[PDB]
Amino acid sequence: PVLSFLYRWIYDGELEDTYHEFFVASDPTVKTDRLWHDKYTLRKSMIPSFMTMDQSRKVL
Amino acid sequence: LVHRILPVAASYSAVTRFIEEKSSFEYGQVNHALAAAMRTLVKEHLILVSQLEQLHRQGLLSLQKLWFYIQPAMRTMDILASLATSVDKGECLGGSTLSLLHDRSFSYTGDSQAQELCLYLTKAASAPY
Repeated sequence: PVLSFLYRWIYDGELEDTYHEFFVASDPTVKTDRLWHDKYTLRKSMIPSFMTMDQSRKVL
Repeated sequence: LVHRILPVAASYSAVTRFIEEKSSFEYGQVNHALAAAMRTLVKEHLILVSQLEQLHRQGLLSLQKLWFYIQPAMRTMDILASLATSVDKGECLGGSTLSLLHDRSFSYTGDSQAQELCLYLTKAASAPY
């Protein structure tokens, strides 16, 4: 399931997680020009430990 | 131990009631084909009791063995009980009953047993629509 969510936001896709799980935790409320700067925090607490920080920061 | 096995019986008394009641003409046309394809999986459930029954004649069946034998049916019949109670709880007819099924088809994405069942109920139910 962890690697399920990471085969669409890594190719073509969106964060569907009714209950927060996948590390990328996008911000709603802003559909404006401010997203290539400010819409996608890397929730550090849900990066599974089999992924280094340097791999987790290219998927986003 | 018998109480441990009784839930599949409770999860059977509550599917066959759904297949008959939601088979009336009044319930749209997708609520129809939903129950009618939930009929291929009551076929499976009856035959396993029948073949197990022919095994008990030769005295080679035990209560523990039975409890072990009916594990798969404790699950398939149980998923059909949630789908039935949820279609009933919020009156679902038409486009609503084709959404609730697309919700369960994600509530499982890692089981790969309880998805193929939901993903067959969805492809079946959405031929009238």
